[PDB]
Amino acid sequence: LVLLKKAPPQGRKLLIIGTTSRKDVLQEMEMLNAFSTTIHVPNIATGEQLLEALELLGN
Amino acid sequence: FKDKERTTIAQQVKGKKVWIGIKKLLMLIEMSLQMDPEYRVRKFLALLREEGA
Repeated sequence: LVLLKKAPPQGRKLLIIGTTSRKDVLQEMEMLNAFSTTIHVPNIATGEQLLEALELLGN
Repeated sequence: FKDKERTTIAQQVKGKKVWIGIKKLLMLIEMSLQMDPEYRVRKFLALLREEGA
């Protein structure tokens, strides 16, 4: 997390992507604020998305 | 942010209470900036709606 808040020498630029299956313990350890933004990825909620995915795969 | 946008925000801020910090604010203006001109302020504000509350 120091690396998330660290800058390289000027002019250089990066992005650092992370993943996890939980936000809750990470908020508990106060690393979440270091992350500039978040994305909730949703999970498949609908038979519509399901069956159209299956139209795609065609199995 | 041009003066028009300054005002465009400024109408509805003063009725509200702000808890913010600078180093976040930079990224806010930035990520909101990369949209087209009409969207820019809308995105900045709308992020602040949840962020500063």
